[PDB]
Amino acid sequence: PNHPLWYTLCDRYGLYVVDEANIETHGMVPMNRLTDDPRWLPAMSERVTRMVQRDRNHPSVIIWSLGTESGHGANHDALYRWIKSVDPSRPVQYEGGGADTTATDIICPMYARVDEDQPFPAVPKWSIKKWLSLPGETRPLILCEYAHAMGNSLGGFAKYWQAFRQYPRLQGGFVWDWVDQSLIKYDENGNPWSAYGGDFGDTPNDRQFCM
Amino acid sequence: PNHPLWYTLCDRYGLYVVDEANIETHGMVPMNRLTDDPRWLPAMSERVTRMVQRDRNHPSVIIWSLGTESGHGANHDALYRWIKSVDPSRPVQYEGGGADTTATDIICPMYARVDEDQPFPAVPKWSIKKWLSLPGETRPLILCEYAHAMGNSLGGFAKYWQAFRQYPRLQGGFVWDWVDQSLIKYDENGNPWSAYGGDFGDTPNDRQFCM
Ligand code: NA
Ligand code: NA
Ligand code: NA
Ligand code: NA
Repeated sequence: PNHPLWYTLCDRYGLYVVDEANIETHGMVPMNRLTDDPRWLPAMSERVTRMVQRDRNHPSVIIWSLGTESGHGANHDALYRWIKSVDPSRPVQYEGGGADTTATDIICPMYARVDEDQPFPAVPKWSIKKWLSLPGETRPLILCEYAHAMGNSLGGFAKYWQAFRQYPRLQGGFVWDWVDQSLIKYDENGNPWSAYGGDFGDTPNDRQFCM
Repeated sequence: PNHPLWYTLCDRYGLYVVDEANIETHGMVPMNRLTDDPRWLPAMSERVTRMVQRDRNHPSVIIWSLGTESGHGANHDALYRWIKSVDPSRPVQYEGGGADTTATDIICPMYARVDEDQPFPAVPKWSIKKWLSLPGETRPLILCEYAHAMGNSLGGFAKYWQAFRQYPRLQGGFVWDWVDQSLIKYDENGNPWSAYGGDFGDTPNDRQFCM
């Protein structure tokens, strides 16, 4: 959840907002070790419920998210239903566990490609055009992350937009991401420069991957 | 419906057969002028019902067809239901009126392309990949006619098969068609040659379009 003024500004300027719970457990092995554990349900519930209670009157918020990169666990299913029960006005999405689980109203993959399948075990990223028509599938598809804009990037961006426009149920996506997470450091002359992972002595670090 | 031996040979050699009623009213304006007319329902019904009564014990027949190129009339809907009621063991398909009407269990377009839409008014031919995931659509897609093999042709044939293999609900199609409808004529020396429309003084005619 963002600084509260963010939603007021999106209300007034007009942007659609996905409001997302402060839950990510990417580094767990496997990713759902905590989110499938009922012992972590109370901590998770407060991150979801206290978000909804704060932001539910903002028109700009059109979709709730259960967080990111936390696999798919029983705690997600419980909290998905809680939101559906408490606020039927907004769809609930969540990408973990393969982007099309029982805890999401929207097929919301990250970096699924337009035409090319990436058939990973358990969590495949299907071609977005293919994903829509898998046997029994009827949901809209909106990528929660695509077109990773790291450095000299956005090659192939036009391919996404051609597909978005051609397929009714391909309803867009959210670029990753808006702003480089570089930080200003100063050299011996007091001149500013842009720093990334490791430039503060931080170790282990993931270098430029924050930009 | 074919010569009765055809089905016996398909049973024994092993080919899946679409058995099709002898109904085509292509030259009508509009195409459904007769098939929407209850006056033509008795004549159409006999073409459907007597086919089923004749061929329903052949294992090679896996799908019934209501005919071809006769638009979509109320008579098709009546006869679709008649088959569903009398023989539940076989799907019913019919292409007329846009390939995805209430008179067909299978989306069965003719010459719909792989990636390119042809948005004709009333009866568009969508890209087959796009067609599958149109809002609310759930049926399999099997082209009743595709890859028109006229003369030096079948360009782009590989494109269909890549898509057939990638998409579960794209379950193939029927090439148009098997054999040139050319006829034998003879020159002054008795040498045979291949003839097409117009070569018999037949007029109006559609020339080489029979091959
Ligand atoms: Na779209
Ligand atoms: Na990053
Ligand atoms: Na297929
Ligand atoms: Na022809």
